[PDB]
Amino acid sequence: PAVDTAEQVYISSLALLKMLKHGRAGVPMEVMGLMLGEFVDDYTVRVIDVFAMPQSGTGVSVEAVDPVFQAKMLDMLKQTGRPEMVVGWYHSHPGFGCWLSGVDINTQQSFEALSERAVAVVVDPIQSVKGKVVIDAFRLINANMMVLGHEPRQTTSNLGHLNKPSIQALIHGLNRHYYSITINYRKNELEQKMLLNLHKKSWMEGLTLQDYSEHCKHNESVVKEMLELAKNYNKAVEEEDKMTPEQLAIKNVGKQDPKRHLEEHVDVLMTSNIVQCLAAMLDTVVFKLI
Amino acid sequence: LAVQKVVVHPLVLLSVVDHFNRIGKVGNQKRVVGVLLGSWQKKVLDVSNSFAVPFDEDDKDDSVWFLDHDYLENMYGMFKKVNARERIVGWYHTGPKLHKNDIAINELMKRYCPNSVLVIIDVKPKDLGLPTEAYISVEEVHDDGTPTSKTFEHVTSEIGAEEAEEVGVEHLLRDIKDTTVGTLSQRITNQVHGLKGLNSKLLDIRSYLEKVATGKLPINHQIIYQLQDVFNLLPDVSLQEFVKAFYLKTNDQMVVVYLASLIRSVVALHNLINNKIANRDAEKKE
Amino acid sequence: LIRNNNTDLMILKNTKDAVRNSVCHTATVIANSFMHCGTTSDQFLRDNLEWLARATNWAKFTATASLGVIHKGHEKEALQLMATYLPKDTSPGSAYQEGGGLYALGLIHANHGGDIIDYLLNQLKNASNDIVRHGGSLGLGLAAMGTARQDVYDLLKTNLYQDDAVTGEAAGLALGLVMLGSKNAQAIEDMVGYAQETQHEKIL
Amino acid sequence: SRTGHTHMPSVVGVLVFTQFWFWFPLSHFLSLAYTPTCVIGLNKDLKMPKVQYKSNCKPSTFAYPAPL
Ligand SMILES: [Zn+2]
Repeated sequence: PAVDTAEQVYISSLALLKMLKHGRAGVPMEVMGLMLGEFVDDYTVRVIDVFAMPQSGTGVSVEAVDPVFQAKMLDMLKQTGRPEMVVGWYHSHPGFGCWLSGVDINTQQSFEALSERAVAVVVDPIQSVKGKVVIDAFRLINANMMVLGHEPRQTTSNLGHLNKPSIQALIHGLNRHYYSITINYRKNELEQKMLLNLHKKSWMEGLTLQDYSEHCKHNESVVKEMLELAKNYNKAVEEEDKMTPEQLAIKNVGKQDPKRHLEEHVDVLMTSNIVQCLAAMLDTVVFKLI
Repeated sequence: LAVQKVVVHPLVLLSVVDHFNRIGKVGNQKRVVGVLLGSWQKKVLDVSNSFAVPFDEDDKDDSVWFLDHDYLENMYGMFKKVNARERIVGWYHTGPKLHKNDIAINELMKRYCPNSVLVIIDVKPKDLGLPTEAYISVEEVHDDGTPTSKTFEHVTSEIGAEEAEEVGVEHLLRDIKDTTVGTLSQRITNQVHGLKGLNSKLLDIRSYLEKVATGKLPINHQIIYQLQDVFNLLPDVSLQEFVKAFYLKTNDQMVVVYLASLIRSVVALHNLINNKIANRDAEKKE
Repeated sequence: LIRNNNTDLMILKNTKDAVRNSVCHTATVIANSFMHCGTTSDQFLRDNLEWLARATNWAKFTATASLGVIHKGHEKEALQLMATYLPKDTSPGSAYQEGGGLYALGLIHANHGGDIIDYLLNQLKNASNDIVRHGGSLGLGLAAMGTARQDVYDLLKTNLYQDDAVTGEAAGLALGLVMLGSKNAQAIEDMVGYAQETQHEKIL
Repeated sequence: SRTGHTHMPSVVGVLVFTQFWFWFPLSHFLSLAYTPTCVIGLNKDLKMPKVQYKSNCKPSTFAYPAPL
């Protein structure tokens, strides 16, 4: 019954946000927590939720799991409609990629002793950027089976070889002491719409007009800037007339480009003035005394 | 007041949605109630986490309702162990509007946080408004001689995210969110949304006035006071001085727009020059 | 095909010597099936039995199934041929071999299971292991392509409704195969409604 | 097919073979798409006579690759 490389770990939006927030808060500690979910089948590991375990003390490493805290949290979460078993643990790697150290391997051995299909999730809150979170899921490779000449898991599909392993993970024992499970995300329409409200500006400031004194001062300042920018733009055109093609970019290093700044100022003033005029014209119709 | 703005993080929204869904899996419920944890920054609330608490109420009677405050304290301790800087700042519920017993629940919560904030989080995806509506309990001293009671004063609510929380949200909104639209289009869409929101608010006021006129609701004598001020605030855009000032301002902005467009056209001609020269050089060497 | 079987075993031997992974092992098995498809010639499998034994779990399911590709169209005798290849009962890891045998039987009589549909239906009905049911579903669908037989459809729908991922994948594929081009409202409704209810991605 | 008809077993075999991405054994379905390239001469008894057709082209144009 060898594990399949097509196995996937499905992390919910709430779970992902919880681990990202906890990992960023605990930087640079390798703060850990438990992942509640359900082993749907031999190929799916759903992660419905997670909860963070408190840190015993100082030290940038994964501490031992507190059984009392885990039991209390599980028992109390079962009281409010969260009867999901622990499907593994997550812990943070603040900036050195996603992999497992020796301490992480020893910690994951405990979960694998409890549940053979437990998953150790590593999230890098430091290297994660908007639209791309650095995350990975791991499960230990048993030394006895691999040493004798057996693959850790069977490949019955291409699904397990779509993500090229990072060299940082490979150096730290990936595909030698542990293997990576492909991570997919479960997003529903409701949660996506709820998250869409982030940075959603209020209706009041849509019709709100900027202060006209500050608007005029900004317009005058930017136009005075474009004055010098065009004065330099003429010289830039003449210089680029007589300039070799090797200096098209090297000579632009360290010296401001009048064309780029002119474009930026034009875009800024067009947007600001057009928006202000349109908002004033809309307000002259909407808020009228008659 | 003691609260100027309440910032609700996306983690709170996701936790509230998950709590509502997992409780509603039973198939018989109306709303769910939980506790909000956050920090304090000047007079701006920073609601950043939440946890569900057991809660139930009677469908008919509003005075019959049970909230597990011992559960509240125990999970407050458990969360405080994880994050000591996140303290109880109020509570939440997913009921689409307020409830008559919300004041009693806020009184219960006020023991743990004296200036508790109730953030009604509508799970249903409203098209225009924010899912959060923040309120704080105040003692309304009426001038009609009626005895002072406890009411919910509204508080401006905003959705803001931590850096990692924003990173996660953008990862989850990678496909749905369209960032190709320029800033100008974004501002014009903001103006459209403001028009829609103003229309919705005016329609709500009109519906309330319609109910009052037919006697479905009594005359509040305070909403009418506010409405008289609202109608007085409507400016006269037909005044000669205002029209002249508006024309002068529009021309002042239009000359700037003209200068920007002229510079843009010249820069575009320069780009066309460079493109044609590059094409001619490429075809000459080949 | 058998008379003009001008296959080149040198290429197969040359690439078998370069095999170092299970993925390449099953790739070589499938390739050997391809270059000997319809030729009933299992020479490469015969002289490399000890290397073929390296296949484990679903690879076995593939390897046995490769037989059906090699013996495709060998309608003269296939139940006896498969029983010659595969013993009736075996304890250690024989579910994969039995499922692969049923799938290979379906492959031999692809689109022409005139009398093998009955045997495959009986085997699928009298099956307990999920791998055996997966292989039997694949074989039954392969042997009833476009026939739209109601008994096969009912048995395959029951297997699909068992809500097992391994069984469900083959059950859905064979449900589509048996009602190939029938555009029947009942089949579409059943399959789509199940796909909107099942929680196993293999079934989907 | 040679007459222009849509060979349903070929299409089905190719489509399910493309599903080898999710399931390796499904690659065997490609055997369905395998249409033999043959010209079979027959008689009134539906038997196979020793008939030698002529290909009006160089033998190397359409021939098996030379074994290594
Ligand atoms: Zn670690």
